[PDB]
Amino acid sequence: GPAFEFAVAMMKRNSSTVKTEYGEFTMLGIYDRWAVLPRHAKPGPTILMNDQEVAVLAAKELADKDGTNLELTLLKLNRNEKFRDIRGFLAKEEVEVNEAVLAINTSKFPNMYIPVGQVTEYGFLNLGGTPTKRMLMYNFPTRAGQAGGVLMSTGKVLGIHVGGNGHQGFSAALLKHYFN
Amino acid sequence: PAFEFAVAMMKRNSSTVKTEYGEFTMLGIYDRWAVLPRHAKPGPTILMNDQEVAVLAAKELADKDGTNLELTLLKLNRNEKFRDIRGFLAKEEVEVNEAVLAINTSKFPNMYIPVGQVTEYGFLNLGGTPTKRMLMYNFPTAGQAGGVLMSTGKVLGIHVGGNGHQGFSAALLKHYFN
RNA sequence: GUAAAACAGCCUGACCCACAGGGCCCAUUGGGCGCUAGCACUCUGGUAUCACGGUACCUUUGUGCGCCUGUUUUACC
Repeated sequence: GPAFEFAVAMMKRNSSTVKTEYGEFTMLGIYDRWAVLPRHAKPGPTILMNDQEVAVLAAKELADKDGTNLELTLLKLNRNEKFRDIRGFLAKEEVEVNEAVLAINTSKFPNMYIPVGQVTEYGFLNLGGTPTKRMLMYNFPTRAGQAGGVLMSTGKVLGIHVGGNGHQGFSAALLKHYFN
Repeated sequence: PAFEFAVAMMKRNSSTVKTEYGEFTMLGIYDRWAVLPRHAKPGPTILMNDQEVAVLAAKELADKDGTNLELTLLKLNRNEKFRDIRGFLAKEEVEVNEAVLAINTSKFPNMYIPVGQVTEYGFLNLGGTPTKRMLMYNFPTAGQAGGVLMSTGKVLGIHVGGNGHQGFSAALLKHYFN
Protein backbone atom coordinates (compact mmCIF):
# COMPACT_ATOMS: atom_id res chain seq x y z
CA GLY A 1 0.00 0.00 0.00
CA PRO A 2 1.10 3.61 0.65
CA ALA A 3 2.36 2.88 4.17
CA PHE A 4 4.62 0.20 2.65
CA GLU A 5 5.58 2.55 -0.17
CA PHE A 6 6.48 5.17 2.43
CA ALA A 7 8.44 2.74 4.65
CA VAL A 8 10.51 1.31 1.82
CA ALA A 9 11.60 4.73 0.63
CA MET A 10 12.21 5.68 4.30
CA MET A 11 14.57 2.79 4.99
CA LYS A 12 16.23 3.05 1.57
CA ARG A 13 17.20 6.71 2.00
CA ASN A 14 17.37 7.22 5.76
CA SER A 15 17.94 3.87 7.46
CA SER A 16 21.20 2.08 8.17
CA THR A 17 22.53 -0.94 10.08
CA VAL A 18 24.73 -0.10 13.07
CA LYS A 19 26.92 -2.36 15.20
CA THR A 20 27.94 -1.58 18.78
CA GLU A 21 29.28 -3.58 21.70
CA TYR A 22 25.76 -4.78 22.42
CA GLY A 23 24.77 -5.92 18.97
CA GLU A 24 23.02 -4.95 15.75
CA PHE A 25 20.50 -2.10 15.56
CA THR A 26 18.51 -0.46 12.85
CA MET A 27 19.48 3.19 12.97
CA LEU A 28 17.56 6.13 11.52
CA GLY A 29 19.08 9.40 10.30
CA ILE A 30 17.03 12.52 10.83
CA TYR A 31 18.78 15.52 9.32
CA ASP A 32 22.21 16.95 8.50
CA ARG A 33 24.72 14.64 10.18
CA TRP A 34 22.37 13.74 13.07
CA ALA A 35 20.75 10.36 13.73
CA VAL A 36 18.92 8.30 16.35
CA LEU A 37 19.56 4.96 18.10
CA PRO A 38 18.12 3.16 21.14
CA ARG A 39 19.52 4.46 24.42
CA HIS A 40 20.42 0.80 24.95
CA ALA A 41 22.77 0.83 21.93
CA LYS A 42 25.37 2.65 24.06
CA PRO A 43 27.22 3.80 20.89
CA GLY A 44 31.00 3.94 21.28
CA PRO A 45 33.38 6.64 19.99
CA THR A 46 33.37 4.67 16.74
CA ILE A 47 30.45 2.76 15.26
CA LEU A 48 30.39 0.30 12.38
CA MET A 49 27.66 1.78 10.17
CA ASN A 50 27.01 -0.51 7.20
CA ASP A 51 30.20 -2.37 8.28
CA GLN A 52 32.13 0.91 7.81
CA GLU A 53 33.97 2.63 10.66
CA VAL A 54 32.48 6.08 11.32
CA ALA A 55 33.53 8.53 14.06
CA VAL A 56 30.94 9.91 16.48
CA LEU A 57 31.27 13.65 17.00
CA ALA A 58 28.63 13.86 19.73
CA ALA A 59 26.13 11.71 21.68
CA LYS A 60 23.19 12.79 23.88
CA GLU A 61 21.31 10.10 25.80
CA LEU A 62 17.89 11.78 25.71
CA ALA A 63 15.95 12.66 28.90
CA ASP A 64 12.94 14.85 29.78
CA LYS A 65 13.01 18.04 31.86
CA ASP A 66 12.24 16.28 35.17
CA GLY A 67 15.09 13.96 34.13
CA THR A 68 13.67 10.48 33.53
CA ASN A 69 14.93 8.36 30.66
CA LEU A 70 13.37 8.88 27.24
CA GLU A 71 15.30 5.83 25.80
CA LEU A 72 16.70 7.61 22.72
CA THR A 73 20.29 8.52 21.88
CA LEU A 74 20.90 11.37 19.45
CA LEU A 75 24.30 11.25 17.80
CA LYS A 76 26.20 13.48 15.40
CA LEU A 77 28.43 11.59 12.98
CA ASN A 78 31.60 12.85 11.28
CA ARG A 79 30.78 12.23 7.64
CA ASN A 80 30.57 14.17 4.38
CA GLU A 81 27.27 12.70 3.20
CA LYS A 82 24.25 14.47 4.73
CA PHE A 83 20.88 12.85 5.54
CA ARG A 84 17.51 13.55 3.88
CA ASP A 85 15.80 16.01 6.21
CA ILE A 86 12.80 14.02 7.47
CA ARG A 87 12.00 16.64 10.12
CA GLY A 88 8.74 17.42 8.40
CA PHE A 89 7.78 13.78 8.91
CA LEU A 90 7.98 13.31 12.73
CA ALA A 91 5.23 14.55 15.07
CA LYS A 92 5.09 17.46 17.57
CA GLU A 93 3.43 15.28 20.23
CA GLU A 94 2.88 11.54 20.40
CA VAL A 95 0.69 10.25 17.57
CA GLU A 96 -2.01 7.59 17.54
CA VAL A 97 -2.77 5.71 14.29
CA ASN A 98 -4.91 2.70 13.45
CA GLU A 99 -2.24 1.19 11.17
CA ALA A 100 1.56 1.39 11.32
CA VAL A 101 4.54 -0.56 10.01
CA LEU A 102 7.77 -1.18 11.85
CA ALA A 103 10.79 -1.31 9.55
CA ILE A 104 13.78 -3.33 10.74
CA ASN A 105 17.16 -3.43 8.92
CA THR A 106 19.73 -5.92 10.37
CA SER A 107 21.41 -9.13 9.03
CA LYS A 108 18.92 -10.91 11.20
CA PHE A 109 16.00 -8.88 9.83
CA PRO A 110 16.76 -7.81 6.24
CA ASN A 111 14.34 -5.33 4.70
CA MET A 112 11.72 -6.20 7.30
CA TYR A 113 8.46 -4.28 7.09
CA ILE A 114 6.08 -5.51 9.73
CA PRO A 115 2.41 -4.44 10.14
CA VAL A 116 1.90 -3.57 13.78
CA GLY A 117 -1.65 -2.21 13.71
CA GLN A 118 -2.98 0.37 16.18
CA VAL A 119 -0.39 2.59 17.86
CA THR A 120 -1.59 4.26 21.06
CA GLU A 121 0.11 6.71 23.40
CA TYR A 122 1.29 5.01 26.55
CA GLY A 123 3.63 7.32 28.49
CA PHE A 124 5.27 5.78 31.56
CA LEU A 125 6.79 2.29 31.59
CA ASN A 126 9.25 0.51 33.90
CA LEU A 127 11.37 -0.82 31.08
CA GLY A 128 13.70 -3.49 32.40
CA GLY A 129 13.73 -1.60 35.72
CA THR A 130 14.12 1.91 34.29
CA PRO A 131 11.38 4.56 34.56
CA THR A 132 10.88 5.74 30.99
CA LYS A 133 8.38 8.25 29.64
CA ARG A 134 6.67 8.93 26.29
CA MET A 135 6.38 5.35 25.08
CA LEU A 136 3.91 4.27 22.37
CA MET A 137 2.56 0.73 22.35
CA TYR A 138 1.52 -1.47 19.46
CA ASN A 139 0.18 -5.02 19.63
CA PHE A 140 2.70 -7.53 18.26
CA PRO A 141 5.19 -10.21 19.34
CA THR A 142 8.67 -8.69 19.36
CA ARG A 143 11.98 -10.55 19.45
CA ALA A 144 15.66 -9.56 19.73
CA GLY A 145 17.50 -7.08 17.55
CA GLN A 146 14.51 -5.02 16.43
CA ALA A 147 15.49 -2.33 18.90
CA GLY A 148 16.03 0.66 16.70
CA GLY A 149 13.20 -0.38 14.37
CA VAL A 150 11.37 2.55 12.76
CA LEU A 151 7.66 3.00 13.52
CA MET A 152 5.93 4.53 10.54
CA SER A 153 2.67 5.59 9.04
CA THR A 154 2.32 7.24 5.67
CA GLY A 155 4.02 10.62 5.87
CA LYS A 156 4.67 10.18 9.60
CA VAL A 157 7.53 8.73 11.61
CA LEU A 158 5.98 7.90 14.99
CA GLY A 159 8.87 6.48 16.98
CA ILE A 160 11.72 4.03 17.34
CA HIS A 161 11.17 0.54 18.72
CA VAL A 162 13.00 0.13 22.06
CA GLY A 163 11.58 -3.01 23.67
CA GLY A 164 8.73 -5.46 24.06
CA ASN A 165 7.44 -8.48 25.95
CA GLY A 166 5.42 -11.35 24.54
CA HIS A 167 2.39 -9.76 22.82
CA GLN A 168 3.23 -6.06 23.27
CA GLY A 169 5.77 -3.79 21.60
CA PHE A 170 6.94 -0.36 22.65
CA SER A 171 8.45 2.54 20.74
CA ALA A 172 9.99 5.66 22.12
CA ALA A 173 8.01 8.48 20.58
CA LEU A 174 9.86 10.77 18.18
CA LEU A 175 9.18 14.47 18.64
CA LYS A 176 10.07 17.41 16.41
CA HIS A 177 11.64 19.53 19.15
CA TYR A 178 14.39 16.97 19.86
CA PHE A 179 16.24 18.40 16.81
CA ASN A 180 16.72 21.83 15.19
CA PRO B 1 35.94 5.61 -4.87
CA ALA B 2 34.48 2.88 -7.09
CA PHE B 3 32.89 1.75 -3.79
CA GLU B 4 30.90 4.92 -3.04
CA PHE B 5 29.55 5.24 -6.59
CA ALA B 6 28.72 1.54 -6.79
CA VAL B 7 26.65 1.67 -3.56
CA ALA B 8 24.83 4.71 -4.95
CA MET B 9 24.13 2.77 -8.16
CA MET B 10 22.81 -0.28 -6.37
CA LYS B 11 20.52 1.65 -4.02
CA ARG B 12 18.98 3.67 -6.85
CA ASN B 13 18.97 1.30 -9.85
CA SER B 14 19.49 -2.28 -8.70
CA SER B 15 17.01 -4.84 -7.43
CA THR B 16 16.56 -8.50 -6.51
CA VAL B 17 14.44 -10.49 -8.97
CA LYS B 18 12.92 -13.96 -8.86
CA THR B 19 12.03 -15.77 -12.08
CA GLU B 20 11.03 -19.34 -12.76
CA TYR B 21 14.74 -20.12 -13.21
CA GLY B 22 16.21 -18.53 -10.04
CA GLU B 23 17.23 -15.34 -8.24
CA PHE B 24 19.18 -12.59 -10.03
CA THR B 25 20.51 -9.13 -9.49
CA MET B 26 18.68 -6.87 -11.95
CA LEU B 27 19.71 -3.38 -13.05
CA GLY B 28 17.43 -0.72 -14.54
CA ILE B 29 18.91 1.67 -17.07
CA TYR B 30 16.14 4.29 -17.54
CA ASP B 31 12.33 4.77 -17.22
CA ARG B 32 10.76 1.32 -17.04
CA TRP B 33 13.61 -0.42 -18.89
CA ALA B 34 15.96 -2.88 -17.21
CA VAL B 35 18.38 -5.63 -18.20
CA LEU B 36 18.74 -9.22 -17.03
CA PRO B 37 21.03 -12.13 -17.87
CA ARG B 38 19.20 -13.75 -20.79
CA HIS B 39 19.33 -17.02 -18.79
CA ALA B 40 16.54 -16.08 -16.31
CA LYS B 41 14.11 -15.67 -19.26
CA PRO B 42 11.34 -13.74 -17.54
CA GLY B 43 7.78 -15.07 -17.55
CA PRO B 44 4.69 -12.88 -17.90
CA THR B 45 5.36 -11.65 -14.32
CA ILE B 46 8.47 -11.55 -12.13
CA LEU B 47 8.94 -10.93 -8.40
CA MET B 48 10.87 -7.63 -8.10
CA ASN B 49 12.10 -7.01 -4.53
CA ASP B 50 9.41 -9.61 -3.68
CA GLN B 51 6.61 -7.46 -5.18
CA GLU B 52 5.21 -9.13 -8.32
CA VAL B 53 5.42 -7.02 -11.51
CA ALA B 54 4.14 -7.41 -15.07
CA VAL B 55 6.70 -7.37 -17.89
CA LEU B 56 5.56 -5.61 -21.10
CA ALA B 57 8.56 -6.71 -23.27
CA ALA B 58 11.65 -8.97 -23.13
CA LYS B 59 14.11 -8.61 -26.03
CA GLU B 60 16.82 -11.24 -26.17
CA LEU B 61 19.90 -9.32 -27.34
CA ALA B 62 21.75 -10.20 -30.57
CA ASP B 63 24.25 -8.57 -32.93
CA LYS B 64 23.49 -8.09 -36.60
CA ASP B 65 25.01 -11.48 -37.57
CA GLY B 66 22.49 -12.96 -35.11
CA THR B 67 24.98 -14.10 -32.47
CA ASN B 68 23.94 -14.28 -28.82
CA LEU B 69 24.68 -11.42 -26.43
CA GLU B 70 23.29 -13.20 -23.28
CA LEU B 71 21.13 -10.19 -22.38
CA THR B 72 17.36 -9.83 -22.08
CA LEU B 73 15.93 -6.31 -22.07
CA LEU B 74 12.57 -5.97 -20.30
CA LYS B 75 10.04 -3.17 -19.73
CA LEU B 76 8.29 -3.28 -16.37
CA ASN B 77 4.77 -2.05 -15.58
CA ARG B 78 5.50 0.37 -12.72
CA ASN B 79 4.99 4.10 -12.37
CA GLU B 80 8.51 4.73 -11.07
CA LYS B 81 11.15 5.52 -13.63
CA PHE B 82 14.68 4.33 -12.99
CA ARG B 83 17.54 6.77 -12.56
CA ASP B 84 18.89 7.43 -16.04
CA ILE B 85 22.34 5.79 -15.86
CA ARG B 86 22.72 5.82 -19.64
CA GLY B 87 25.39 8.53 -19.34
CA PHE B 88 27.57 5.91 -17.57
CA LEU B 89 27.46 3.26 -20.28
CA ALA B 90 30.25 3.60 -22.73
CA LYS B 91 29.32 3.54 -26.40
CA GLU B 92 31.44 0.36 -26.78
CA GLU B 93 33.60 -1.89 -24.69
CA VAL B 94 35.93 -0.48 -22.03
CA GLU B 95 39.00 -1.99 -20.39
CA VAL B 96 39.49 -0.90 -16.78
CA ASN B 97 42.39 -1.32 -14.38
CA GLU B 98 40.40 -1.86 -11.16
CA ALA B 99 36.70 -2.71 -11.21
CA VAL B 100 33.99 -3.92 -8.80
CA LEU B 101 31.25 -6.49 -9.25
CA ALA B 102 28.10 -5.55 -7.27
CA ILE B 103 25.42 -8.10 -6.26
CA ASN B 104 21.98 -7.63 -4.58
CA THR B 105 20.55 -11.11 -3.92
CA SER B 106 19.31 -12.99 -0.85
CA LYS B 107 22.24 -15.42 -1.05
CA PHE B 108 24.72 -12.54 -1.57
CA PRO B 109 23.22 -9.53 0.17
CA ASN B 110 24.89 -6.16 -0.43
CA MET B 111 28.02 -7.69 -2.02
CA TYR B 112 30.79 -5.51 -3.46
CA ILE B 113 33.77 -7.35 -4.98
CA PRO B 114 36.99 -5.77 -6.35
CA VAL B 115 37.66 -7.88 -9.46
CA GLY B 116 40.72 -6.01 -10.77
CA GLN B 117 41.70 -5.52 -14.40
CA VAL B 118 38.93 -6.09 -16.96
CA THR B 119 39.88 -6.89 -20.60
CA GLU B 120 37.87 -7.18 -23.81
CA TYR B 121 37.36 -10.84 -24.72
CA GLY B 122 34.76 -11.19 -27.48
CA PHE B 123 33.71 -14.69 -28.56
CA LEU B 124 32.87 -17.49 -26.12
CA ASN B 125 31.15 -20.88 -26.29
CA LEU B 126 28.67 -20.44 -23.46
CA GLY B 127 27.31 -23.87 -22.56
CA GLY B 128 27.04 -24.88 -26.21
CA THR B 129 26.05 -21.44 -27.59
CA PRO B 130 28.38 -18.92 -29.33
CA THR B 131 28.25 -15.57 -27.52
CA LYS B 132 29.79 -12.23 -28.55
CA ARG B 133 31.11 -9.19 -26.58
CA MET B 134 32.20 -10.98 -23.40
CA LEU B 135 34.34 -9.06 -20.89
CA MET B 136 36.76 -10.93 -18.61
CA TYR B 137 38.00 -10.36 -15.09
CA ASN B 138 40.06 -12.71 -12.93
CA PHE B 139 38.06 -13.64 -9.79
CA PRO B 140 36.65 -16.91 -8.37
CA THR B 141 32.90 -17.34 -8.79
CA ALA B 142 27.29 -19.54 -9.15
CA GLY B 143 24.16 -17.60 -8.24
CA GLN B 144 25.86 -14.27 -8.97
CA ALA B 145 24.47 -14.22 -12.53
CA GLY B 146 23.22 -10.67 -12.82
CA GLY B 147 25.93 -8.87 -10.87
CA VAL B 148 26.65 -5.31 -12.03
CA LEU B 149 30.28 -4.89 -13.14
CA MET B 150 31.31 -1.25 -12.95
CA SER B 151 33.82 1.48 -12.08
CA THR B 152 33.42 5.14 -11.05
CA GLY B 153 31.25 6.91 -13.61
CA LYS B 154 31.21 3.77 -15.76
CA VAL B 155 28.73 0.93 -15.66
CA LEU B 156 30.41 -1.55 -17.93
CA GLY B 157 28.46 -4.80 -17.94
CA ILE B 158 26.44 -7.58 -16.35
CA HIS B 159 28.02 -10.80 -15.11
CA VAL B 160 26.61 -13.82 -16.97
CA GLY B 161 29.04 -16.66 -16.23
CA GLY B 162 32.46 -17.80 -15.06
CA ASN B 163 34.66 -20.81 -14.32
CA GLY B 164 37.09 -21.33 -11.46
CA HIS B 165 39.00 -18.02 -11.30
CA GLN B 166 37.60 -16.39 -14.46
CA GLY B 167 34.41 -14.36 -14.73
CA PHE B 168 32.68 -12.99 -17.80
CA SER B 169 30.20 -10.15 -18.16
CA ALA B 170 28.07 -9.32 -21.13
CA ALA B 171 29.10 -5.84 -22.16
CA LEU B 172 26.58 -2.98 -21.88
CA LEU B 173 26.74 -0.63 -24.84
CA LYS B 174 25.02 2.75 -24.87
CA HIS B 175 23.39 2.10 -28.24
CA TYR B 176 21.41 -0.84 -26.81
CA PHE B 177 18.98 1.60 -25.13
CA ASN B 178 16.61 3.62 -27.29
C1' G C 1 59.08 8.36 -11.27
C1' U C 2 55.97 7.99 -6.98
C1' A C 3 53.65 10.02 -1.76
C1' A C 4 51.83 14.10 1.85
C1' A C 5 50.70 19.64 1.57
C1' A C 6 49.51 24.82 0.12
C1' C C 7 47.63 28.83 -3.82
C1' A C 8 44.58 29.35 -8.06
C1' G C 9 40.87 28.29 -11.89
C1' C C 10 36.06 29.34 -18.66
C1' C C 11 39.30 30.92 -22.33
C1' U C 12 42.44 35.78 -24.84
C1' G C 13 46.18 39.45 -24.62
C1' A C 14 52.98 30.28 -11.47
C1' C C 15 51.23 34.87 -8.16
C1' C C 16 48.79 39.32 -6.88
C1' C C 17 47.15 43.78 -9.87
C1' A C 18 44.77 46.52 -13.78
C1' C C 19 42.16 47.32 -18.20
C1' A C 20 40.02 45.68 -22.47
C1' G C 21 37.60 42.11 -25.23
C1' G C 22 36.23 36.54 -26.94
C1' G C 23 32.78 32.10 -24.68
C1' C C 24 28.92 29.01 -21.82
C1' C C 25 24.94 28.97 -17.89
C1' C C 26 21.47 31.43 -14.91
C1' A C 27 16.15 31.91 -10.27
C1' U C 28 19.64 38.39 -15.57
C1' U C 29 21.05 43.99 -16.22
C1' G C 30 22.72 41.15 -11.23
C1' G C 31 25.85 37.09 -10.84
C1' G C 32 28.49 31.79 -11.41
C1' C C 33 32.45 28.73 -14.36
C1' G C 34 38.96 23.44 -14.08
C1' C C 35 34.93 17.25 -13.77
C1' U C 36 36.83 11.29 -19.28
C1' A C 37 34.56 10.76 -11.84
C1' G C 38 31.54 10.97 -9.11
C1' C C 39 28.73 10.50 -4.05
C1' A C 40 25.55 13.07 -0.71
C1' C C 41 22.02 16.13 0.79
C1' U C 42 19.70 20.94 -0.78
C1' C C 43 16.76 24.59 -3.56
C1' U C 44 13.35 26.34 -8.14
C1' G C 45 10.24 24.62 -11.02
C1' G C 46 7.99 20.12 -13.84
C1' U C 47 6.03 14.91 -15.44
C1' A C 48 3.53 10.48 -13.44
C1' U C 49 0.94 7.92 -9.88
C1' C C 50 -1.55 7.61 -4.78
C1' A C 51 -5.52 5.83 0.83
C1' C C 52 -4.36 12.73 -1.33
C1' G C 53 -0.57 11.56 3.89
C1' G C 54 3.29 10.37 -0.16
C1' U C 55 6.55 8.33 -3.63
C1' A C 56 9.43 7.81 -8.38
C1' C C 57 12.11 9.98 -12.22
C1' C C 58 13.29 14.85 -15.18
C1' U C 59 15.48 19.45 -14.66
C1' U C 60 17.77 23.44 -11.94
C1' U C 61 20.84 25.77 -7.29
C1' G C 62 24.11 25.54 -3.55
C1' U C 63 27.39 23.20 0.02
C1' G C 64 30.39 19.02 1.80
C1' C C 65 33.49 15.21 0.46
C1' G C 66 35.80 13.11 -3.94
C1' C C 67 38.59 14.12 -8.59
C1' C C 68 41.78 16.74 -12.90
C1' U C 69 45.36 20.12 -14.77
C1' G C 70 49.26 24.93 -13.95
C1' U C 71 52.77 26.14 -10.42
C1' U C 72 55.43 25.08 -6.08
C1' U C 73 57.45 23.06 -0.73
C1' U C 74 59.73 18.85 2.51
C1' A C 75 61.19 13.59 2.82
C1' C C 76 62.09 9.18 -0.82
C1' C C 77 63.12 5.93 -6.03
